[PDB]
Amino acid sequence: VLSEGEWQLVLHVWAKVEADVAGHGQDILIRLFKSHPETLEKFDRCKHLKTEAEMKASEDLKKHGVTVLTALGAILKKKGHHEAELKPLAQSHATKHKIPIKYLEFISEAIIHVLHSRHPGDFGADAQGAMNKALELFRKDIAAKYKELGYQG
Ligand code: HEM
Ligand SMILES: */C(=C/C(=O)O)C(=O)Nc1cc2cccnc2c2ncccc12
Ligand SMILES: O=C(O)/C=C\C(=O)Nc1cc2cccnc2c2ncccc12
Repeated sequence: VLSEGEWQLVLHVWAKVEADVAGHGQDILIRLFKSHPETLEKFDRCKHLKTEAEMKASEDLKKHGVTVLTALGAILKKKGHHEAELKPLAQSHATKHKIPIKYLEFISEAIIHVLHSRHPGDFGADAQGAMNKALELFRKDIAAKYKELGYQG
């Protein structure tokens, strides 16, 4: 459980993401793929890491980054009351895409990295810790739903 104050720190920095969801999404996915290139294998080959400029020019990558951050922002605004939003995400990510929790840890790391790089004034230790707790709760709850669907990843 997060405190109300911790939720507020989470949603305060999230409002900065909402000013430009696509740009944040691009930086987060580029960080993910550079730091953990194996995560490209969950998409069509082109399993090969392209240059940063090719990733920034990609209409498909920019769309993916907005798909992710739209869904995650709706989850964070529920302040832990997110069973109904996690249900369809667990369904697809466990049964169709097959995304292991360790890849959700990787993308959580990439989100925290970009938020710290772009908004340090809104992302000191207390806010970083609140965002860490919020993303740990997301991963814990999605993992329990994965198991309910028979996926142990
Ligand atoms: C914060 C974490 C994430 C969120 C909120 C998220 C959200 C979404 C949403 C909303 C969709 C579209 C609807 C659907 O298929 O469920 C989607 C599709 C997808 N996601 Fe995720 N995702 C996350 C993490 C990841 C990660 C880490 C990977 C891979 C390493 C991944 C792989 C996919 C794939 C392969 C698709 C299908 C894309 C396509 O067919 O074009 N997701 N995701
Ligand atoms: C590969 C690269 C290119 O520029 O031709 C390619 O099109 N394959 C591919 C990679 C990829 C990576 C991350 C997310 N989504 C994708 C793709 N999505 C749809 C079709 C192909 C994709
Ligand atoms: O565009 C597509 O049709 C498929 C994906 C893909 O990654 N192609 C590439 C394949 C490679 C193989 C070996 C080394 N480098 C690369 C490479 N380097 C940069 C950008 C793209 C690629």
